Amino acid sequence: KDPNFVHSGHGGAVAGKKNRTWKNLKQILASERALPWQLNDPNYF
DNA sequence: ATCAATATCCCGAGTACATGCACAGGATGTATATATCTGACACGTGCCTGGAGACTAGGGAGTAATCCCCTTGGCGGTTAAAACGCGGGGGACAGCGCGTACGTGCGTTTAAGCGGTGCTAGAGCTGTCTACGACCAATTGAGCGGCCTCGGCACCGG
Repeated sequence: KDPNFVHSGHGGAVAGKKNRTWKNLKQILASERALPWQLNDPNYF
């Protein structure tokens, strides 16, 4: 009745006390900024 | 130096809502054991508070003259009090509903720990240099003086 019954978490807050859904968008962009983007490389910034 | 007219207190009776006690229970006070650092105790230290001396003089203690504010007494005008009647709004009972407190679930946010390092503090002697003492020349103001003009009374004229 469902595609899968063995669905696994992708970094939720079941263990810790962080946000249950996912990281905040500001945090997502802050983490993505750490990538060694090239000088002419496109990004979300 | 008393008697009427009120007002108040005392006592008795019908009455009722709030005090005081028992019940079920639940959640906070208690007993036991562990970790640990805050504060008692000792030590030296050196800042500074307490004691006395002598000299200067600003300030206080004592006296005398006196004009002024304080206080008592007296009187006129009136603003409030006491009590009457008139009039309105405070006061005593039922129906809604929207606020306030629990209950439940979530995540953002401060505490804690550990290096890192400019950063506020203290004594250093630093040097300027405003600001406290002393002297001196500006205006402001009141207490006086000189002189002139006006007005009332005594003397002579008709």
